[PDB]
Amino acid sequence: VLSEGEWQLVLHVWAKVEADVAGHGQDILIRLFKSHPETLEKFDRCKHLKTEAEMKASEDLKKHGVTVLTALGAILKKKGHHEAELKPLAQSHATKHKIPIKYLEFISEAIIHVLHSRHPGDFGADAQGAMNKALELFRKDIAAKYKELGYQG
Ligand code: HEM
Ligand SMILES: */C(=C/C(=O)O)C(=O)Nc1cc2cccnc2c2ncccc12
Ligand SMILES: O=C(O)/C=C\C(=O)Nc1cc2cccnc2c2ncccc12
Repeated sequence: VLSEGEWQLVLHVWAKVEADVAGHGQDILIRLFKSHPETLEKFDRCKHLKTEAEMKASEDLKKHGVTVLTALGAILKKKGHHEAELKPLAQSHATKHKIPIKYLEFISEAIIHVLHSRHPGDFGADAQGAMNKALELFRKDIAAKYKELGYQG
């Protein structure tokens, strides 16, 4: 459980993401793929890491980054009351895409990295810790739903 104050720190920095969801999404996915290139294998080959400029020019990558951050922002605004939003995400990510929790840890790391790089004034230790707790709760709850669907990843 997060405190109300911790939720507020989470949603305060999230409002900065909402000013430009696509740009944040691009930086987060580029960080993910550079730091953990194996995560490209969950998409069509082109399993090969392209240059940063090719990733920034990609209409498909920019769309993916907005798909992710739209869904995650709706989850964070529920302040832990997110069973109904996690249900369809667990369904697809466990049964169709097959995304292991360790890849959700990787993308959580990439989100925290970009938020710290772009908004340090809104992302000191207390806010970083609140965002860490919020993303740990997301991963814990999605993992329990994965198991309910028979996926142990
Ligand atoms: C914060 C974490 C994430 C969120 C909120 C998220 C959200 C979404 C949403 C909303 C969709 C579209 C609807 C659907 O298929 O469920 C989607 C599709 C997808 N996601 Fe995720 N995702 C996350 C993490 C990841 C990660 C880490 C990977 C891979 C390493 C991944 C792989 C996919 C794939 C392969 C698709 C299908 C894309 C396509 O067919 O074009 N997701 N995701
Ligand atoms: C590969 C690269 C290119 O520029 O031709 C390619 O099109 N394959 C591919 C990679 C990829 C990576 C991350 C997310 N989504 C994708 C793709 N999505 C749809 C079709 C192909 C994709
Ligand atoms: O565009 C597509 O049709 C498929 C994906 C893909 O990654 N192609 C590439 C394949 C490679 C193989 C070996 C080394 N480098 C690369 C490479 N380097 C940069 C950008 C793209 C690629």
